[PDB]
Amino acid sequence: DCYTELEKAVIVLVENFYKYVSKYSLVKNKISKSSFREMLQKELNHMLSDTGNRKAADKLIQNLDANHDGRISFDEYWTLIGGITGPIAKLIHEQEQQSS
Amino acid sequence: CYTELEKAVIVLVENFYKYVSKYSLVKNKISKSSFREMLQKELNHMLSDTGNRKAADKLIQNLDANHDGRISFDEYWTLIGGITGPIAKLIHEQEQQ
Repeated sequence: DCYTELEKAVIVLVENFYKYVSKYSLVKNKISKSSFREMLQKELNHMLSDTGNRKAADKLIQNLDANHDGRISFDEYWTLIGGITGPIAKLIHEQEQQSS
Repeated sequence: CYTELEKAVIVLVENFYKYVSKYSLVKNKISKSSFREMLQKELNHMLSDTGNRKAADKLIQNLDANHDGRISFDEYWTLIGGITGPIAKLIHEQEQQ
């Protein structure tokens, strides 16, 4: 009984990123491309059923900024979760209205 | 049901539309004052510190000049992440202890 529901959800977003960093990674604030694709596939595969959906995801992965190291920071993973989740948000909230 | 990561994306979406006022003629949008009411009511354990708050305050001052003065879903997602990015590690090591 303290934390708020939004605050619980930021926490899940934040625990969910760090679950994808491999144990004994010398970069332990960053996840790999292939570990990301693996999260999308496993953690979002309801929200990513459509095939327009699924596809527009991987271009964001593939469109990404080339870097010194090629891994994904937390700020980027957040920005990517948000390109997925943003064109659908109005549909996500519509669907919530449907039932309770 | 949905994975715990899905049900938290959903909770970021119901939370932003909870702060669209009832009968507003714009939605896809909250005003900046309702976003601060959100920060003060929904995020008050994570924004306890005056230091965070003045960082979050200034994110809201650097949003782009609006044809509306209001916040899209896109802007709000990028402000919740501007609040969450710098303390992310801290959230992670907290849940660990």
